[PDB]
Amino acid sequence: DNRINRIVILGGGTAGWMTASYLAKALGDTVTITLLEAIGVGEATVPNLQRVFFDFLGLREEEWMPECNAAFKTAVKFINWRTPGPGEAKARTIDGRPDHFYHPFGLLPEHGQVPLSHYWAYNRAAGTTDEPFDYACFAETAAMDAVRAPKWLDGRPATRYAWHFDAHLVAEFLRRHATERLNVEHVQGEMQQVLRDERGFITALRTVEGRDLEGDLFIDCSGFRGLLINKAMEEPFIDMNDQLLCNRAVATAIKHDDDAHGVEPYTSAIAMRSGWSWKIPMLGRFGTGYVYSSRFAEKDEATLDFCRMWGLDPENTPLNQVAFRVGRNRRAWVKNCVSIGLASCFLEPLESTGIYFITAAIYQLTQHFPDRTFALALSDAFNHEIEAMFDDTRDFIQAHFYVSPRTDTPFWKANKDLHLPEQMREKIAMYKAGLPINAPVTDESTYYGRFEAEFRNFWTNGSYYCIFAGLGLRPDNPLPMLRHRPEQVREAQALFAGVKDKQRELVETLPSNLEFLRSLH
Repeated sequence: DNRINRIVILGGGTAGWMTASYLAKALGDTVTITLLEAIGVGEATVPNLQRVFFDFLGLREEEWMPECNAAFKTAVKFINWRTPGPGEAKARTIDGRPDHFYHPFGLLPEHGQVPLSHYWAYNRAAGTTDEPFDYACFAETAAMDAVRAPKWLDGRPATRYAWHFDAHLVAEFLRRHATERLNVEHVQGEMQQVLRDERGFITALRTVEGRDLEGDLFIDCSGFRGLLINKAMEEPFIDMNDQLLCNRAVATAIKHDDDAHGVEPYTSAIAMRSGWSWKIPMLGRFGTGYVYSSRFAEKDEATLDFCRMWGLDPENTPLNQVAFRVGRNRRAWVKNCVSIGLASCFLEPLESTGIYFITAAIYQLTQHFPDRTFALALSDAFNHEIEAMFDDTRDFIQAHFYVSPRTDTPFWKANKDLHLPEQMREKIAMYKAGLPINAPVTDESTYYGRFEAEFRNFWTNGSYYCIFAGLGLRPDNPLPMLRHRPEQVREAQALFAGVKDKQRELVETLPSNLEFLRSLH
């Protein structure tokens, strides 16, 4: 009888209560689960969260969204990544158009086995259109400019979407679900010491009241502190500040008159002088944070730059000042200790992958769930999947800064001097030669429906084009085979006319994001 019988989770934030909720639903009566628990600036997500996590618990969006002031996200909107200037909230003007581009969630249609992105690049090369990639290929762009909801009020779906929420209210919601419905034991207090047997395996966590929380498997959700994985288990952290220079944030939440200009159904990533600022809008308020590099901006500099952009009084404003730890553990799972969330790895939230890394770790844990013999092949496989997923998004995020044309400050210039990973250099070369990068091979509903489908190809061709083309990088030439298929090019133009029809229709019939939020809340 080598089954795990007891699980102890250290940490009672989002990662802790997502882990406890999911594991308890997954394991039921067979395992005892105990969690040891010692301003809201907003959090954004990616579309698989409902299918991977909340659907597993049986929680419909109509249930959990009103419990955490959740709102909708159709894309990340990148503002001022091509033009020089101060950290400012509204886009600058680059050659007649605002300097912004969208990174939405919808998959690009194909025609003749070629993605719509490549017909756009063909038309641009031919000089017949000047339209930006995102507005030519994505119907969602017109809906976001008109601050539309992603659904009609009665639930009729319209566009692929994810969520904005206050992460603390989500954790409180999941704590109530886990403890009242899934028989998870909540234990207040601080950890006194970590008990370890003669082979380095954790046997129990001892609270400051002298209680020993014994278990066979231990989940470290203690945040940056990494109390089990880094302190007790002594697993080293791999600092990756040599690739991503931002290491600090100053953040707050701002009350907002939604009746003036609505609630933006997207996250904004606003380029600053020494980093970038997020904007996460919800009903009645938005969360915002300047993510910056202490190697290029002083603390007061960033604080004041951040407050100046939003018109905040710096002397009379509550501000979260946090330094963060960019990288991942050498191994996410060591012996019988699994790190999840900030205790495992962290990247700046430029593409909203934080919650995704948590649900991914939790899903992969159940996919590689151990017994008390703790076969190394299980944790080795787990660690490889975590390492591959993190490094792939790390590289993706770095390309956001590397491909930006900005050189006006030392921060934006120093990004272009960093070592570009060989796999990303190859990707830029394929892109310049007109090839698709990681073209999707499944349909959209399956893509966000099967975890392992998205997990293997997390950043697809549409996403690379959103970033590269949005930042001003186009192929050296269109895909060469298209020169041999002129009838396909002529046929594919009906797809662009279809997007334009859908842009008009979505703007003219969808309700406002504000209207839906008030209906929901």
